[PDB]
Amino acid sequence: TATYSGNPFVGVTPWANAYYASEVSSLAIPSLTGAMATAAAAVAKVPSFMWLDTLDKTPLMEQTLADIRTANKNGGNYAGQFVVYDLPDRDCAALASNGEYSIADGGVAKYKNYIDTIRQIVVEYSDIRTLLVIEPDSLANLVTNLGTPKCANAQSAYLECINYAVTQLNLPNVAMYLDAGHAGWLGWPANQDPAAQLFANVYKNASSPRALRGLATNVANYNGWNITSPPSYTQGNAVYNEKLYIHAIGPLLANHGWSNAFFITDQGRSGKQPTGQQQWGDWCNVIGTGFGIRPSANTGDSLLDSFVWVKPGGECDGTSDSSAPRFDSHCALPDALQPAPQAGAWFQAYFVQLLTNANPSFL
Ligand SMILES: CO[C@@H]1O[C@H](CO)[C@@H](O[C@@H]2O[C@H](CO)[C@@H](S[C@@H]3O[C@H](CO)[C@@H](O[C@@H]4O[C@H](CO)[C@@H](O)[C@H](O)[C@H]4O)[C@H](O)[C@H]3O)[C@H](O)[C@H]2O)[C@H](O)[C@H]1O
Ligand SMILES: *[C@@H]1O[C@H](CO)[C@@H](O)[C@H](O)[C@H]1NC(C)=O
Ligand SMILES: *[C@@H]1O[C@H](CO)[C@@H](O)[C@H](O)[C@H]1NC(C)=O
Ligand SMILES: *[C@H]1O[C@H](CO)[C@@H](O)[C@H](O)[C@@H]1O
Ligand SMILES: *[C@H]1O[C@H](CO)[C@@H](O)[C@H](O)[C@@H]1O
Ligand SMILES: *[C@H]1O[C@H](CO)[C@@H](O)[C@H](O)[C@@H]1O
Ligand SMILES: *[C@H]1O[C@H](CO)[C@@H](O)[C@H](O)[C@@H]1O
Ligand SMILES: *[C@H]1O[C@H](CO)[C@@H](O)[C@H](O)[C@@H]1O
Ligand SMILES: *[C@H]1O[C@H](CO)[C@@H](O)[C@H](O)[C@@H]1O
Ligand SMILES: *[C@H]1O[C@H](CO)[C@@H](O)[C@H](O)[C@@H]1O
Repeated sequence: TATYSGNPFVGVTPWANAYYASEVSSLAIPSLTGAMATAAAAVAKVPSFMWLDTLDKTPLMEQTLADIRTANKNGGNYAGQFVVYDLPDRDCAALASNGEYSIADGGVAKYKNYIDTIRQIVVEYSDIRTLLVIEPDSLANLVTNLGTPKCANAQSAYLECINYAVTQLNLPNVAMYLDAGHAGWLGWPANQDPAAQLFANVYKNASSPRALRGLATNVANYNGWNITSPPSYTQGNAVYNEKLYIHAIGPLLANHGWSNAFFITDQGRSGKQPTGQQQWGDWCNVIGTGFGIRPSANTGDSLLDSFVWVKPGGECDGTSDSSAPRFDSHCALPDALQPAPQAGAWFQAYFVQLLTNANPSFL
């Protein structure tokens, strides 16, 4: 069993999965040449999280873990990185949810079934340290979007499902980080305490799971970790980067019963600041972005366990095709790169944008 004490990112090396590497090497590289083609090959070596966005994706988790075990037998000392993302009525505030399960149709029961598959894999592979991000774009909606019917009506289901997940996946080789939106979402002073209270309640309600290390921020977003100047779109919010956000909500977590909570922040698309966002709330395939700070535990900051790449750069946020199912108007805005494919599908021009504007640079 891959047990640990303190920062779960220390003493191991994040595994760069074959799934993403295949996308870059087979979907991106054949389209590139020279310096760009060579720089792209390097991107595939940067470890990023594998999303378990459907039940059909679970066999891929075992395969990935099987690969890691093989590597670790040869002294690899690698850790798996996955995202649990299949809540019923998922993305309640989104103008189009791609979730396969729905509350009305036995969604909660199907979610628990999904979690059971995952626990058995983790139990089977207890020898591998597994780092997980728990349900992005879920609890954050319950803080600011209860005005939206779907979100208000998904509350109990979200909390029950999240509870089942954190308790069932509370194992010695596991480290879970609950998604907590980002500075532009829950960072605003007015949302700080309410948000901190909800996360603290999830922790305590789950019997303070030892495997629940803390929270994940900026997942699939573009905020800078420590930028020194407030971009125009953050006007009014003193908390304009992720460092300020975790340092503001951290003590509040402690005030509400959850002490020793740490964080991980996505920087996979935070390399260029300011971004091309015309409005902070614009989240779909944002123009003017690049790969950011590389995954590492050497954060020079007490509260941040590690810089991570959760949302895999190159995989689309949503389609700009207005006739397509699940079309979200946010993906057709002037600050969104178009034309864009279905969410999760490979978006070549975006990968190229990210690679071109990368910092640290790959070229
Ligand atoms: C003004 O504040 C804003 O508030 C709104 C809430 O009303 C926030 O909007 C939300 O932003 C979220 C990101 O910050 C996105 S998440 C979005 O959808 C999913 C979940 O991350 C991602 O797609 C999935 O990607 C996986 C990996 O590529 C795939 O495996 C999977 O198949 C895909 O579905 C996508 O990349 C994300 O962009 C919410 O959708 C949105 O409502 C806003 O952030 C605040 O600023
Ligand atoms: C606590 O866990 C139970 C599990 O049945 C769940 O239904 C409930 O919503 C949770 N409460 C909170 C505040 O998370
Ligand atoms: C922000 O963090 C990165 C990585 O830790 C570091 O290289 C950079 O110097 C930091 N910038 C500031 C202003 O602290
Ligand atoms: C599990 O056990 C190992 C033994 O090496 C420890 O190093 C780890 O901290 C955890 O307690
Ligand atoms: C994980 O693996 C890397 C090699 O890529 C090491 O440098 C690190 O110390 C850890 O063993
Ligand atoms: C490797 O895997 C990626 C992701 O599924 C594919 O897009 C590619 O065609 C290859 O099978
Ligand atoms: C996909 O495959 C190519 C060629 O083998 C690599 O260069 C890249 O790093 C990724 O693994
Ligand atoms: C990307 O996928 C292709 C098949 O579509 C492979 O041939 C290649 O090695 C990489 O895995
Ligand atoms: C890689 O990107 C090129 C565009 O430069 C495409 O033509 C190709 O089909 C692949 O998507
Ligand atoms: C990038 O550079 C590599 C060698 O470093 C080449 O093999 C490739 O063709 C591209 O020019």
